[PDB]
Amino acid sequence: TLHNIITDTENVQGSFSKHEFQAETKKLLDIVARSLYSEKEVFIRELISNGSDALEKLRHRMITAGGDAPMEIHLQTDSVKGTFTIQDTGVGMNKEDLVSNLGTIARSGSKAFLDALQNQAEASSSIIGQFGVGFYSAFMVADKVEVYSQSAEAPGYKWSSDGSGVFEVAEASGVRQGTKIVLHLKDDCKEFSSEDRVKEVVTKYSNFVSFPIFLNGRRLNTLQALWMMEPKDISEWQHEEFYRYVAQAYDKPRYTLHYRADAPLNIRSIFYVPEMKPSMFDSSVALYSRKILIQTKATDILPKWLRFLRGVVDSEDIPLNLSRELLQESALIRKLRDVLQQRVIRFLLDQSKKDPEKYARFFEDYGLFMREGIVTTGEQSVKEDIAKLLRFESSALPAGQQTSLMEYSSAGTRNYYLCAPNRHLAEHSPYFEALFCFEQFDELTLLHLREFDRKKLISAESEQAEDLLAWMRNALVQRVTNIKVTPLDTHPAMITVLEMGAARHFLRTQAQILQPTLEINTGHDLIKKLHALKDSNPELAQLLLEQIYDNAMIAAGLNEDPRPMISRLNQLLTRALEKH
Amino acid sequence: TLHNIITDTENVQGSFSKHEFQAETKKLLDIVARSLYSEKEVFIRELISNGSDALEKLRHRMITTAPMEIHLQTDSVKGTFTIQDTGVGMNKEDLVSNLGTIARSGSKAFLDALSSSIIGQFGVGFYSAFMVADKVEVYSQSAEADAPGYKWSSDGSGVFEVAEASGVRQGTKIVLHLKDDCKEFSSEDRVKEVVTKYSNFVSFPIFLNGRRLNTLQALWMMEPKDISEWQHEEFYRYVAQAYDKPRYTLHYRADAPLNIRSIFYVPEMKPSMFDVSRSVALYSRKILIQDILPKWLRFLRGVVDSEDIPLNLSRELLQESALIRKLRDVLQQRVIRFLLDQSKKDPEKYARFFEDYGLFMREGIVTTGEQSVKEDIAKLLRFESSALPAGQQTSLMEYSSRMKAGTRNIYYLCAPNRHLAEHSPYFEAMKQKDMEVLFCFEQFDELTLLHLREFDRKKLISAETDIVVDHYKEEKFQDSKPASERLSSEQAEDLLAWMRNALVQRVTNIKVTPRLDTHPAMITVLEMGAARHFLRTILQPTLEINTGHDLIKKLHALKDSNPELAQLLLEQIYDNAMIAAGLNEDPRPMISRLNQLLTRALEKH
Ligand SMILES: Nc1ncnc2c1ncn2[C@@H]1O[C@H](COP(=O)(O)OP(=O)(O)NP(=O)(O)O)[C@@H](O)[C@H]1O
Ligand SMILES: Nc1ncnc2c1ncn2[C@@H]1O[C@H](COP(=O)(O)OP(=O)(O)NP(=O)(O)O)[C@@H](O)[C@H]1O
Ligand SMILES: [Ca+2]
Ligand SMILES: [Ca+2]
Repeated sequence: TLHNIITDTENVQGSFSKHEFQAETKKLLDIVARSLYSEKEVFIRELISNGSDALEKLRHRMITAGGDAPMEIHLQTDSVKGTFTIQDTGVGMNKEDLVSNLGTIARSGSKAFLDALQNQAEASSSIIGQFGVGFYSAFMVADKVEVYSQSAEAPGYKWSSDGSGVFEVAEASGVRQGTKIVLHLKDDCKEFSSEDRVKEVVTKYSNFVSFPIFLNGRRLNTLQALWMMEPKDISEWQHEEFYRYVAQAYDKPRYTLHYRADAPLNIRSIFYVPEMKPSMFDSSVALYSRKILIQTKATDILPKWLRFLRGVVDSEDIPLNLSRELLQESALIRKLRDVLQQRVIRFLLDQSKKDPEKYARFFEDYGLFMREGIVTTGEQSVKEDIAKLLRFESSALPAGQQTSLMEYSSAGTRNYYLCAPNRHLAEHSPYFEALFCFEQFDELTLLHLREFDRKKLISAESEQAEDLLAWMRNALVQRVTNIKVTPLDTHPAMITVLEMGAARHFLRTQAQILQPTLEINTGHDLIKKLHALKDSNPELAQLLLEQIYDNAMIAAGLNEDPRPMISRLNQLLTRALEKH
Repeated sequence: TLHNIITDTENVQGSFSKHEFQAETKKLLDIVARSLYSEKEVFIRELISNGSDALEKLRHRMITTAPMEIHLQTDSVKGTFTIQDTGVGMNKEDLVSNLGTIARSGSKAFLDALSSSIIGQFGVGFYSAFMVADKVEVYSQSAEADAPGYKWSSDGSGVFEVAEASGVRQGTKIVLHLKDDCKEFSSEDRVKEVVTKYSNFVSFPIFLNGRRLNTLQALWMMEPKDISEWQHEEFYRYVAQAYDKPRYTLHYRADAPLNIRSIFYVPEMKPSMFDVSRSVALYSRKILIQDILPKWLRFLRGVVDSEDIPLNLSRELLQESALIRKLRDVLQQRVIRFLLDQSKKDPEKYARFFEDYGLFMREGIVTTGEQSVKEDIAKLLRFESSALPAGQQTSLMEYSSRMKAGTRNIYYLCAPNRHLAEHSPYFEAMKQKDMEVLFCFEQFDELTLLHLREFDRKKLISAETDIVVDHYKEEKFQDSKPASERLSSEQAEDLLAWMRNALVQRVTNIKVTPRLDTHPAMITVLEMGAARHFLRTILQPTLEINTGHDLIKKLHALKDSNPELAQLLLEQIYDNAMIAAGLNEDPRPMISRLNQLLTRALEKH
């Protein structure tokens, strides 16, 4: 059935013809100035980053060949003339620099600058540009672009282009040291002559730019990149502020993890666990690089189960996509994710020690995420790492108290859980008579776990009544699957269930078959009464039977909402109080 | 107050010079190889699209015959990936011009207007081969003139050599000498994965290593009336990656505000409760792109194509998020209409759908800002009614249209089931009015109606709420029982006084109500729904008693004859009333109090 036409049949005949690749410049502009980014607004991000680079370069040159203005990014909107303007007080550009850097696509003076630095210099980690195309994103939104630039040298210039394959350059007077870029906005892009709009964009992408940013004379970016500062020299109130900002929330972080590492990768990061539990009516961690936003929802840096974390991750040597809203597929990113997952797990274990009470609450609220982690990830090594966070009750421990899976195993022991709705049902299991996982998805969780600690874990799964016994089976027909006697004290009866699967598959139903078994205490003065009132008062006996049964179901946690019984109970009480 | 440096002070001195834009060619090639596509694998998509273009160009010119296929071959030994197409090929000046020049697209200049089949556009996809390859060889036969075959060759150095060659078949063959880095693309299973993912709907047949791949019809682009039930079942299973079938299918086409070609399926399966806690493919020109639906419509599976969405150069991003919000709103409106239509066509089937997917409506209502969208979604909700018989579902619309002209509100009552609603103490009270009352039985119905607030400018008010408001109006309500069967005002006063002492710190108020019949008492709270919700993490509760009720009269009698029993009874009545109110905490602690009440009451029996 095979059909392949591919065959080694070709032979070159003759020689020569060496050619150089070329570039259709006019179309390449158009690509850059249109087809690169998801949203037009990104041109602000690009021009501010460029201005930041011009300031960073000035700062760096003055370390050594020191000189004397303030280092600032200024924005101005003109809604009437329909312009947007940005000015920096940076190194500026001479004529040669404008023709070269602005007039050549893919040429990056800032990349050249970066390559020539001592790799330890502070400018090494803060210069943003590398691709040599960002500036052309202005033509995304503008028919005319004007650049006024004064070098920090021994003549000011104006660079001008409509974005159609040509530009002009003339000498300019009255040009302040640095660079002024004026965009004559297109009709459909006039929203960028709106102050509120430009403000939105600056704070979205450029809020943590090193240098101060002014819009129409007013400072904006008062927030500092906490993730780049020394952990122990940050306050509790600053995290509170920063968390809220980056999480877009209004509560506190209940956990803060400030993780810096130069080690497997450059990592400057902060992670928060919200104080508030998430629920039925609901951002993630954001990815930055050199203080500039890449993704508000970082996709490939953390596992999926860790998405309950808010915060920030910034690497400076992470390979960026040309759009600067994506990462390139890389072994570094698959490692960073492995590193962050292990670091966050170690952090949460440390918290289960520092404050086991507090961790308990955190596992109530977010423990569903670990459970998901175990069921999803393929790596068996990792499944047992996440399983270190799980908490349950034990057969041997008391109620309301939990333990980790790593609580030893006590001699030969080489494998012991019963997933049940609640305590009372578990302690009365047939298969318990040989761990207590009361939470939902606990079964499915350990069923995917399969092993922990190389160890194992498998689903541990007088005669005066008789008439009464036989009578109740005639009243509660197809409600229970059996009725028996029991030696119970304060309770007239109790409800026990055999298969724990049958109890789950029943609470999800909002008769229902689960083969429930009702055990009766013939030492109770209610059962004693029931026996008598059987023949003495059949209609009162019926009411009292259904109550005792209902009561036992409630006490077993198999009747959470007793609304159905209230009318009938009221009737039993009046009948029962007829006497008094 | 202000600090602004920008001033209109720059003036041009003297003449200027004109310049042309230039390009750093080697660095642009670097960018395409290393920084343009976020995933290496899409070099396969780009080469296949390029080959598909060469075939459409041949077909077009073949309206002046030959076979028209795409061949992939993977040499694991030699570390080689090959693609051959039988299309229009290219001559020497075509090789030199189109392959040698970045951002040059033959498949663009070609567009003599009439097709919508051509994919090429940007002029860079071919160079995506250098993501994964040290060396690329191209063999191309122009198939036009007395034109020779040619071999184009490049190591990715910014240089390429061209010689004329023999035994070059009609079309183009591209050989990638893969990098040790990416030898996965000489794996047949791996290369198949990539074709299935991006190029599964390509027009022409694609063979991998001699086996024809199971490419599909792009169903969403076709005439809705020509697609059989069974064709939808198959496509559903493909796009959802499912093993069941659709219960609803919406094939939606529009040119109107936006170009839309889409298919939406609602699975026959109930959504997994685990998957809800933890959806639709987006295409252009038969090639896959990667929210578009509102989050509450994430239960839909299916596909969306729109020619108005512009692609980015990487072909993985969309380019006007105002366009997407517009598209999202249009689809949401259409899906709502569609489901309303299905409610009318088959109400029985829609009950099943509502029962299995209702939670998504409720979510969408609770999480929307815009009231109009809340009310749009709320059209999908179904309830029972005090007007209609048991079992019969209704909507807010049918409630609205039943409303007498003067009536200003929509009354509801939330209970577990019909029987409890019908015999609810809160409904007994509403029955004294002649207003219709909606009956809502799902867990989060009340929460949904609190967030909904109003519908068609009519306020949503619970029975329980409206019962409290009627206190601060004229009672006006007369007891169901005559004065003969009730406690005298003097015995009632005495009983309240005693009850106030026995429940001191548990109730704000105790008072009699004439608005009950069957029940001894009830708990009222103005904001009952809100209270009920908050309890799903004391109050200011009011207990209202029925002095015609036998249990209450007996309570009044017991407080003097058997005070301990009287207090025990009162505790259970208040407990009972809190349960009926849906305000009870753990009911288990009471079971002990109840058993010791029951024994002591049944003690003279
Ligand atoms: N405001 C400015 N002041 C001084 N020089 C500038 C300014 N803006 C741009 N330049 C120079 O022009 C070059 C080209 O900028 P651009 O074309 O945006 O590429 P890039 O910003 O360097 N890299 P990217 O932003 O990643 O595309 C920069 O590298 C600078 O050397
Ligand atoms: N297999 C082929 N057969 C014939 N012509 C081809 C083939 N592959 C490429 N070409 C020609 O070379 C041109 C350049 O291709 P390429 O550089 O990939 O740009 P593109 O395919 O037009 N657009 P995109 O894929 O969106 O970058 C195409 O537009 C065709 O004219
Ligand atoms: Ca440039
Ligand atoms: Ca090209």
